[PDB]
Amino acid sequence: ESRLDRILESGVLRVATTGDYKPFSYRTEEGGYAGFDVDMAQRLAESLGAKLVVVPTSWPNLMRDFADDRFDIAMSGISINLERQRQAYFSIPYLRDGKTPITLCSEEARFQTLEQIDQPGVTAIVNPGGTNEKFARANLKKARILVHPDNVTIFQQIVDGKADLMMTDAIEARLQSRLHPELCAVHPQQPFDFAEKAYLLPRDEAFKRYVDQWLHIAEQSGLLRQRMEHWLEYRWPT
Amino acid sequence: ESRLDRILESGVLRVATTGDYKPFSYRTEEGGYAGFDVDMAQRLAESLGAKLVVVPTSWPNLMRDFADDRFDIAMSGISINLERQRQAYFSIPYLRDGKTPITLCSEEARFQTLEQIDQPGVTAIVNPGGTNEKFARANLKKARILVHPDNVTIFQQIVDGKADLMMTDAIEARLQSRLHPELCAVHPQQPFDFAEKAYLLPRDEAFKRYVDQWLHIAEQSGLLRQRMEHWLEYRWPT
Amino acid sequence: ESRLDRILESGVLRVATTGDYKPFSYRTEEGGYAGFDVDMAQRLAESLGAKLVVVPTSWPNLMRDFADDRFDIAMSGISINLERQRQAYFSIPYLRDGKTPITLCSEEARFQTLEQIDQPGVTAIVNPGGTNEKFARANLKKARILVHPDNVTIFQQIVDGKADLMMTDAIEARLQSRLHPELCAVHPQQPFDFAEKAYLLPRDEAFKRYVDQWLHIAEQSGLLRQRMEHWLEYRWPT
Repeated sequence: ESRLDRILESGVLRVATTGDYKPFSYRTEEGGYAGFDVDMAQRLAESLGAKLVVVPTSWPNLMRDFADDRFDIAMSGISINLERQRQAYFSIPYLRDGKTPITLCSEEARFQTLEQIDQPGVTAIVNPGGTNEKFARANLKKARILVHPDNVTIFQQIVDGKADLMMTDAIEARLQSRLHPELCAVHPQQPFDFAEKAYLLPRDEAFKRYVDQWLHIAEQSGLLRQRMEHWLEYRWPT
Repeated sequence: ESRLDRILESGVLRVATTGDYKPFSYRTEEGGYAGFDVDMAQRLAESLGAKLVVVPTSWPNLMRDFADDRFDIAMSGISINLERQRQAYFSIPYLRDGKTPITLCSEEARFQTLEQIDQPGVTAIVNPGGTNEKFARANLKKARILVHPDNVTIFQQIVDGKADLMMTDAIEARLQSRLHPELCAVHPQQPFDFAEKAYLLPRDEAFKRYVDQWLHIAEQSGLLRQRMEHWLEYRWPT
Repeated sequence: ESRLDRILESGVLRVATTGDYKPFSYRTEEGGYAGFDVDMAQRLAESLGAKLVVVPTSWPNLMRDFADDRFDIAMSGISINLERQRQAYFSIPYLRDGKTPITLCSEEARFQTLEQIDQPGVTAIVNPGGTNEKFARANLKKARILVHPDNVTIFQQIVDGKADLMMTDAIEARLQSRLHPELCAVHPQQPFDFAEKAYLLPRDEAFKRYVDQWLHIAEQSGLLRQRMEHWLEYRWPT
């Protein structure tokens, strides 16, 4: 009665992914998938003699989808947080990060501190339902919060002047500062908070143990560092 | 069927504490509580949307109280040891330490090594029922062992000459060398053994996972280092 | 319903060991046992107030013996791998290592890389049923693979010219380069892969927790580093 045994008997691993967060997970117009976490899902599946079955989900529906048992694991640039820990498990962490501003490079100097960001005529854009929204709501008393449903296009909103900044994971701020030359990542090396990425798991001890063992070896063998570099350098569209 | 779910449905977290071990836990004459671990309990409770309910316990009764399910977690400068691990779980560790002497500063040079401590006319004082007593009994063949029930006043016994030394956690030896100017901590940086402080938990996987996740973030965010400093500098009475 | 409780009620710990892998586990002609992991088993048993009961097993039968519940733990220079993780748990790791060549010192320079090893007239010897065999089969397309059932005598096969090399854990390559002066360990410091040694455990959470707690203290107290040195320097026969 571990889903580790179910997966091993099945030969199927159901991996949920949002498809909306480069460099971790991106759903093409074709209807396939790329990125570091999709790449890693194929690896986890293989290690189990299993076929990778990609289950679409979204930031707003992640925990509903989780509660409903639509998937065995979620692999999608997911931050660890305690709200999520209330219901699910996380794997050991594969990345350390934190929220930081991305804004027009000209504006950069305005938005160094949350003191400067949280002001009556400032508009911070966020995608709904995840840690970006949570951070914005927890920390902005005075700035307006513009909820934009499509995270793939959220950075174009900043370019197009529809909002002054977004606070998002610094890895996403660094990459999008490359995909949209107008945008700058603000002190990505000194984020406003601490958070880790990990894989979202059922409350299942044996399956967490297997996943963590697989991830620890991927990490210590350097295979993890190398696939991330590959996906950071990859030719993402905009 | 995790007590994580019970606590979340309840809105109550029952935290056991001894109230007798500054800087971790101190029960006032009023009948309230202070210290690093009480401070941390409030934090754990909050993170869970729960009310902190402080359950009194003592070193002699800790494991009896634990077996009886009087509390959800114990947070009280508790050392990890295998005897305790027989019945309970521990969280990940928040402090590394070890047993070391505290004695009259004049006597300091007599009591550097266990060779010197363990002698026919030496009296080592300990509080009963915990790792201090266990260490003393495990390691003294020749010194007398004076069991003093009130750990709040045990250091005054050394000042008052009722015993020659105590071997206790070096963090408690450093602080009490400050609260009682007559006492010196002996090589606190080189303890006689290795031990960690952690929180005492039921055999409940999901609740340990939540607690460890919360503690790891408290630690990596530096919030842990900062509350300890605050409680080390606090104006404890004697 | 943890085997931690069964062992504590019993006063018995059943430890499986192969007896065929110095410096971890060696079964004498008398029919007793030596090595680092046997030494550690006595320690684990003691910590539990239990008697050590040594259960013989072998690389080919390890997982069959495990599935049949012939033992509570296996302690025998066992590598972590995911195949094994499918069915069992591992403790936290006590050693980091990797596969590397051991060959006649004269030949050393031929067998630096797997490019050089995997050639039509090369014969790599392995013992059956474990990670050495798995590695050899996974990585040799062109070299022949000679399966030798007795790991105690496998290194003498290289001395006797019956095979050109073995790829085995670098700790075993370093020690056998000492026991058989004709053999050299090839870049033991740069193995061909990454692997850890750990103890093989039932899917039992409370018992893993106890074991890991015991091992973490053995490690952090330096007791682990010191017993390994002792068994590396020990006067093994050949």
